[PDB]
Amino acid sequence: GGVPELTLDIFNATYLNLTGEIDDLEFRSEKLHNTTVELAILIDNINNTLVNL
Amino acid sequence: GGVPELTLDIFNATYLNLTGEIDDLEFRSEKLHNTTVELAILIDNINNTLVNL
Amino acid sequence: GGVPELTLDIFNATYLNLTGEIDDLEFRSEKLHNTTVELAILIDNINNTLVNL
Amino acid sequence: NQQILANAFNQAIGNITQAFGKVNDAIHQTSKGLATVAKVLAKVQDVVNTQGQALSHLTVQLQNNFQAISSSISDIYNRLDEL
Amino acid sequence: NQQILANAFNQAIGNITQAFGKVNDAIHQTSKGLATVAKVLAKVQDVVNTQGQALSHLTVQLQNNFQAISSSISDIYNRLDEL
Amino acid sequence: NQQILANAFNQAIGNITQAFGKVNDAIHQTSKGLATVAKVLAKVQDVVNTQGQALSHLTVQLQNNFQAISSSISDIYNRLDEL
Repeated sequence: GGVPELTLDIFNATYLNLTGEIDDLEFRSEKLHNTTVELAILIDNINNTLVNL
Repeated sequence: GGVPELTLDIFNATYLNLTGEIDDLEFRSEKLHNTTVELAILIDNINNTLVNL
Repeated sequence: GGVPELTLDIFNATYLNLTGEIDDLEFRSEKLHNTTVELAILIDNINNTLVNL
Repeated sequence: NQQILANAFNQAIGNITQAFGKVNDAIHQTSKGLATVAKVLAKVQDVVNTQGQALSHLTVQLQNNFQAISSSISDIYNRLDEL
Repeated sequence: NQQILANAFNQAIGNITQAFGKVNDAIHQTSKGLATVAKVLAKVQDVVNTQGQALSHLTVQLQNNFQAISSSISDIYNRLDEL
Repeated sequence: NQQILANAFNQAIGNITQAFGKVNDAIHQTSKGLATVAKVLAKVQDVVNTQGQALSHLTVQLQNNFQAISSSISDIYNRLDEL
């Protein structure tokens, strides 16, 4: 018996970078929030147009 | 030759627990569904206000 | 001293297949886009009904 | 003038109902989208956690193995030195 | 009265169009959001799967290595006992 | 006729405001949903990256270990052959 073959593949990690996407999501979620505020305004405005004849 | 240094770092796993978020998503998806049902009602109601003069 | 017990559990990978979901998302995102185009049309149509008496 | 206004109103209403219908479709789509995300998460959690667990267990096993190997080598050298 | 109603209608219409515009913006945002999610998934799938594959391959390799080491040690002890 | 139209308008308006309210609720829900996704991503990124890093480091360590073991075995055989 001789020296055994002990091969081992080095794993070279590919890192998951999601910060841009993050982020992009964050931006969408706050844009939707701001839309809710504006829409509340516009809704009360539509309510103000009820006629009293 | 002596005994070789064979160090090996134990990996202590951090478990990903997404059940709250899950869940929160689930809740949003069903709230949006319920909104669709209410909106169908309100749409037919707006349709009922067509005048026939 | 004898031969040491060197057990090693083979890890049998379960592959994450997200292509259907992908995909389903893709489909939703384009349906929402198409909705934006139709809604732009309908909005200009509502704007055309302003009376000039 | 009154008929004109009435006609305008009716036109507006039809268009408004159509617009709301489109928005409803969009809401439906969003609902579906979020549910899909929720499902995907479950899958990822499981695979990821499984992998982490295996990795952890693997290192424990490896530590044991290497410890045993070290002991074995030490004993071998003792025997060799006695020879 | 008729002019009043007409004015009310016009005001309502303007506001209604604005409201629909805002909702359209929101829908656009949602569309973008879902697409981003779709992209993220691709990335995660790939990294996660790659990691799993590597881990699996790693264990196979390790099993082979340890088997060879065990054989080697056995042979060494045979030689030592013959000595 | 004019009162009729006026009544229709008012009814339409009430319903329209209610509809917009519902859509606003939906938009709010969507906002929340996207933020949750954003948070989840952070978590996944971290765990996944940590796992990858550990795996990489683990293989480097293993390579070192096996290299040392190979050297050791070679030396042992040299000693045995000298015996």
